[PDB]
Order: sequence, then structure tokens, then C-alpha cells
Amino acid sequence: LEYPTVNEIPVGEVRLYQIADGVWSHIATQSFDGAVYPSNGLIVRDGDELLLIDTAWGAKNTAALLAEIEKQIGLPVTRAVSTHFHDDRVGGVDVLRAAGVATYASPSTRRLAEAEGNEIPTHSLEGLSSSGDAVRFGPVELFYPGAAHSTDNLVVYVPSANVLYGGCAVHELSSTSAGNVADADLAEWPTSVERIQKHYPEAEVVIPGHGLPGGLDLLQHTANVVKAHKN
Ligand SMILES: NS(=O)(=O)c1c(S(=O)(=O)C2CCNCC2)ccc(-c2ccc(C3CCNCC3)cc2)c1-c1nnn[nH]1
Ligand SMILES: [Mg+2]
Ligand SMILES: [Zn+2]
Ligand SMILES: [Zn+2]
Repeated sequence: LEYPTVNEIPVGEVRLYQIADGVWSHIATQSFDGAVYPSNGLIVRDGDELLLIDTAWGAKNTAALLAEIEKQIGLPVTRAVSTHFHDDRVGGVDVLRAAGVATYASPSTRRLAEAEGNEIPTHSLEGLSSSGDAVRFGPVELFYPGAAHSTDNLVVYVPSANVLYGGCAVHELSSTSAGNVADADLAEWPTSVERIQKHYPEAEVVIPGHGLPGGLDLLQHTANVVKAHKN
């Protein structure tokens, strides 16, 4: 009941929320097509460093994110992974790069970001091109579930905490619509969610790309949202 909501975060400010020991989500707000949306990413403690998952959706929000991390946590962000190519995940990569953060994404995400005219993470993450692939990256596992919200979407698991960050492939429980589906695969999405359910059955916290964290129920709910959109 304490997770910050969209009307509680002015555009340009970033909040952190402690999910588990050494795991936080970051919450920002941004405008798109004349509507304001909240957006989540993840921060995971990596020894005496931090791993960031996704930008705070924009250059100014991402600079505010780094400032918030500096005062709340006080460990340097050394690496960042973007979970798909859209602006709410890569917008702000140039700010990260100018702050010395090494930025990463799969080759699928990098090609799509390039074609879109979006900011491009510096480094390529191999070993994630086939559905069901998983690789280790510091304190997380990166998992490619197959096409869903986008063809390149990744999800992230924190094994020490049983936290699953779904990004935009996973919707919050209150969701009644599927968001931006222009690059989605509506037919494959439920199958990709089933793959996540099969691979991470011990997940205790599931974090969506937008909105409130919950439990494993966010996965089935997301498949249901997608089916309602298709119908
Ligand atoms: N990940 S993106 O598709 O580009 C994306 C962007 S975006 O700005 O990055 C991109 C910029 C270029 N033109 C297309 C949009 C914006 C809004 C949204 C957006 C987010 C949530 C929602 C609703 C909120 C109420 N509950 C149901 C979901 C609606 C929209 C998304 C998104 N992310 N995930 N799905 N869509
Ligand atoms: Mg309150
Ligand atoms: Zn997206
Ligand atoms: Zn999104």
C-alpha cells in the first residue's frame, strides 16, 4: 500500500522502493501523447556496486535517478541493462553513458533501437536469441521468454531474493488494457508468459514495467489482458 503511484510523482522526480535486501525498484513518470504514465525499473546490489535495469524514461528522469541512488544508496551504478528497445527502457542511455555506466542490451534490442532512432546501449548481450535462453549478469539472471510486448523483451530474475522483474511484458493487476501493442506479438505473448511461469515458479515478487508489484498472479493476469485485447 506504500508503493508510489503516478499522481504522487511529478514528471522529473524519481522514487526508489525497497523490494528486498539489496533490491529496489525505481519509479518515474513521463508523458507520452498527452497522457502521464508511471514506469518502473530495477536496482540490484552487486557487491560494492549496483546493477541498473532500465532507464527512468528520459534524459532528465535518468539524471534524477542517478542523483536519487547517490543519496539513498551511495554505491556506484557501474552497469545497466535495457530490457527492450522502446524509449521507456533506453531513453536516458546517453545520460548513463556520460556518467560512466556501461550500458548493455541484446543484439535484437540494439538493432531495433537503432532502427527506431532511440538511444543505443553500448554493449551486446549474446546468448539470449532463442526463447528460453538464460544468462548470468552479475547478481541477476537475464531470461528471453520469447516475443510478447516486443520481440526482444527480456525479463530479469534476482535469485538471492526470488524477485522477478517482468518489464513491459508483464502488466500490473489493475490493468484493463494492453498498452502500446504496435510492436507486440499478441499470439505468442501467453506462450511467453507460460515460459516465465515454468522457469520461475519460486518467484515471490513480480514487478511489472508500469504500476504496482505483486506476486505470480501478475503473469496469468497479463495473459488475460492480452486475450481481452485480441477479442
Ligand atoms: N514501451 S512502449 O510500449 O513504447 C510505451 C511507451 S514509449 O514512450 O516508450 C513509446 C514511444 C514511441 N511511440 C510508442 C510509445 C509509452 C507508453 C506506454 C504505456 C505504458 C502503459 C500503458 C497502460 C497504462 C494503464 N494500464 C495498462 C497499460 C499505456 C502505454 C508504453 C508501453 N509500455 N508497455 N506497454 N505500453
Ligand atoms: Mg501513502
Ligand atoms: Zn515497450
Ligand atoms: Zn513500457
